[PDB]
Amino acid sequence: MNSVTISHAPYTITYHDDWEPVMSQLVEFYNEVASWLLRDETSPIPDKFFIQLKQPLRNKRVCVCGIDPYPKDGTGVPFESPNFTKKSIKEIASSISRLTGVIDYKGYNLNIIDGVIPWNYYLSCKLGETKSHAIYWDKISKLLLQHITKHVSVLYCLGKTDFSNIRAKLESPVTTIVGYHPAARDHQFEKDRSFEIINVLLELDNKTPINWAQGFIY
Amino acid sequence: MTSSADLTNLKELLSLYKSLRFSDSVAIEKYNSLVEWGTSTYWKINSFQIPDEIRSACNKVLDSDNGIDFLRFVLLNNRWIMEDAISKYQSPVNIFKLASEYGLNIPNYLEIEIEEDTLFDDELYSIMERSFDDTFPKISISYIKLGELKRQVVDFFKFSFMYIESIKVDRIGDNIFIPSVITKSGKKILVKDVDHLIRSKVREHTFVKVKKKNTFSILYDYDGNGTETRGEVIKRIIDTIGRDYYVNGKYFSKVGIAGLKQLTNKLDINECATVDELVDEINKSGTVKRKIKNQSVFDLSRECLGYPEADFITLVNNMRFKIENCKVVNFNIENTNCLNNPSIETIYGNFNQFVSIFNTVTDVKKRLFE
Repeated sequence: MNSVTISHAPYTITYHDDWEPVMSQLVEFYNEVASWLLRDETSPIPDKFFIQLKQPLRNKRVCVCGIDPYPKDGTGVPFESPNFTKKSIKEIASSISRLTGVIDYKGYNLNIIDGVIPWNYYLSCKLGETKSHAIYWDKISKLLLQHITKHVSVLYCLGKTDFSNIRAKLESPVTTIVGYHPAARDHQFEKDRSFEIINVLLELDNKTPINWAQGFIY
Repeated sequence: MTSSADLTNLKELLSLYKSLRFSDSVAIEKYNSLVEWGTSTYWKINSFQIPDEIRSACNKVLDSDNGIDFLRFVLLNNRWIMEDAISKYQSPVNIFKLASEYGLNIPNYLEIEIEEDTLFDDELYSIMERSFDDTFPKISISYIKLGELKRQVVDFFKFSFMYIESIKVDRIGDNIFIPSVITKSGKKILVKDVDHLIRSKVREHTFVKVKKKNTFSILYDYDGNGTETRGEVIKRIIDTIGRDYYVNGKYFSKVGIAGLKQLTNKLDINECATVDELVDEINKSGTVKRKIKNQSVFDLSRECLGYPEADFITLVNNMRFKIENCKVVNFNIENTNCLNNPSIETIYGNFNQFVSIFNTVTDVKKRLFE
């Protein structure tokens, strides 16, 4: 629950203890970048970004890396939406309901499922476009990911071409596996099974499955 | 890029991975090939009872590399001095450091980087011999080449005949002793345990083979004309050591409070350092008193020492005794054949402890129903 004040917006960083071996430098990398970031409005707004570092790292069992934040009205929570309007969460709930068996459902958000970290790789971007802030966040990301990958023994990257080399951008032979964007066309979540292998290498590492049903709203 | 096929391969790995212990051959060969494939896709696929002081650190350093199947310790002077472990991929260079981090005695690792495989000579071992400073009697100069899982072993020595005059004990720890063979020429000679001493047929006032080395000199195994059966040796040495020591494990130990200790153990009570404390603890314990009452001093003082049921009797029925006040003061075995049985000599060497606990239980049983 520790805090540090930073140079620019939002001026405050409230990190859980699991994130303390890195917060030291995250401030260093931020003060020399933010002055540029905030020259334009962004989404999620500056009051977000690091929301998901107050969450623990020891309770976590898989992490899901969506390279990008929502180009139109995000909330600082990856794939999240209050009225189930956005496509990524839509298709994710679809291909999960496909295996669970219940298809009558209020809403969905991937955060509360125990063992999953919903993660962005670029912590924000300009409004209406994507990857427009890759020049700022790069080492920030690299650092967050080195930290997060030795807590969780799995990696599911969303993106067939963007997570193309990250094997070399991580130095621990973690179980890194690549997937495809479901919001993308050719119906890529129709041609890939993305789960049902999660609680399998969560098996061979002698560990508990993932509770894919708890994220449903009713 | 992930399909159902990989799923099938990993499912077979799953099923037979912990049947690998005793699978059938095709399973083991399939596993050799699927550890192969999955590693690039799924990245995961005459020693005796060592008490726990060492087994805890063993359990930790065996987590350093799962190629580690055992640890190799040299037992010396009542110390477990590790030298390496049977690892399959991890060179022991981290392993002796680890074992040092976990409370395992390691040696003075002074390893000369060898380029061309060679065997050490006069200096080549002597100088390392000074640099080592082995307060432990380890005489194997072995060098690990990194890049292998074996060693290069060098040791040179002589042997001759030494004239023993008598045999001794020598305290090494808490209540523990060793034999130091004393020679007619005023020199002391070492041995490993009691059984090394036995196997030797060691006696007094004669010459025997001894392996003489510069830093240590060790009483050489036996090779001569053996007509003196084992039991005779056992009896002789048991008398020679004295009536105050029994044999615990590889070593001796004086008879003492350990009697009260074991006894308090057997009757589910508190430690009692003196005998009247004991009688009190029994007397206030109606159940313990009432479960003594039905018993005999003999059955009880042999159950507190775990002799099995019977061969104890083949022993007892082979000696004569000396009793006053229903209390053993002396005894002596007269037929030596039974000692040639293994299960018999373990009881014989461990006797004076039994005598003492017998006198004690006699006394408490007297004073209790007094």
